[PDB]
Amino acid sequence: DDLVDAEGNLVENGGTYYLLPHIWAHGGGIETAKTGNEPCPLTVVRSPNEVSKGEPIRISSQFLSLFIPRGSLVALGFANPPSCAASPWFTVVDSPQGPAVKLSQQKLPEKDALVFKFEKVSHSNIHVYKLLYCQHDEVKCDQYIGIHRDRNGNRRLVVTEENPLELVLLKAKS
Ligand code: NI
Repeated sequence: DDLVDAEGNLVENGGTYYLLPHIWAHGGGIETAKTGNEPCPLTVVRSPNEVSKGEPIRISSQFLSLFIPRGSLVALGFANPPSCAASPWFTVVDSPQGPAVKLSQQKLPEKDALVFKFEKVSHSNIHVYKLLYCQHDEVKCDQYIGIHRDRNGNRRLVVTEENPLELVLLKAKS
């Protein structure tokens, strides 16, 4: 069995999807934002706008198959990233708020541009998925990407303990 998008159809490996929440009341899709002294928007964050599908995210399995297997690792990159970013792939860097989800200004190695994994959420007509962060075990997926709203309203994506993200993947019109 593989990952299913928010309409029942199999998630197409490499395709573009909007990562929206289970409950639309929780917010909108995932986009970018300029936090810190970033020269541009390099912080992956959720949209405060309940009607915003957000940026279409590209999901690329670790397998070169047509579909993405259930426990497969996946790279997640913005279809239309910001100019300043070297590559369009989400990545995980350390920070005070813990591991944070950000875009990089210089190229990224495979071991960094391939650290996420989707996990099904049991009882739901529609397939919902939590987002895991897998790290270097000299791989271990046992960290859940969640939200952390910073003092400026930014609902950043950062590994958290409570309230992990629960997403539905809606195919984005190419
Ligand atoms: Ni803060």
